[PDB]
Amino acid sequence: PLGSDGLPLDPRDWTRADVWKWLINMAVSEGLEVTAELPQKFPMNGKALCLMSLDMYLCRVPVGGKMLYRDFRVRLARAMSR
Amino acid sequence: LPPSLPSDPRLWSREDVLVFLRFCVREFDLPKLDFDLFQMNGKRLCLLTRADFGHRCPGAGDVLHNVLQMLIIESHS
Repeated sequence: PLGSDGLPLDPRDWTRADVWKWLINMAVSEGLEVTAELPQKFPMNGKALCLMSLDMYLCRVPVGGKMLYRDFRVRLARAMSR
Repeated sequence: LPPSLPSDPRLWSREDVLVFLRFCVREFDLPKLDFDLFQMNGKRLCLLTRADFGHRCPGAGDVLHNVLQMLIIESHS
């Protein structure tokens, strides 16, 4: 079950590939430079992202990291509504 | 994770430590891990600082560290 964007509706089903596509989409959405290094900061899947605190996002992306955290939480929240 | 592994990570053998890491690489879809950097028993694995893990697993060391720390908390809770 995928969303409009090609990404599975439940973030917990995200592979590393999905995580990277989500990061690229977030960069485009937020007007951040689309770079190969952004996804390299997140070599993991959705299960791993669930364990990440805001602090761990900011550590990787100080400029924009909170929007990533915020967006992932929203996706996870609605998903848990199962 | 594997039921063969003892609940308290601090009691893991070297091979238990490797099983845990291999399981983590799969479960979290991490890039190939350099196991030469993790030839140690549970006692020492559990003493690695977040920065230590970071050096041995760039990009996901902090996640692994937190998971391990959580397993310890859990062995008690």
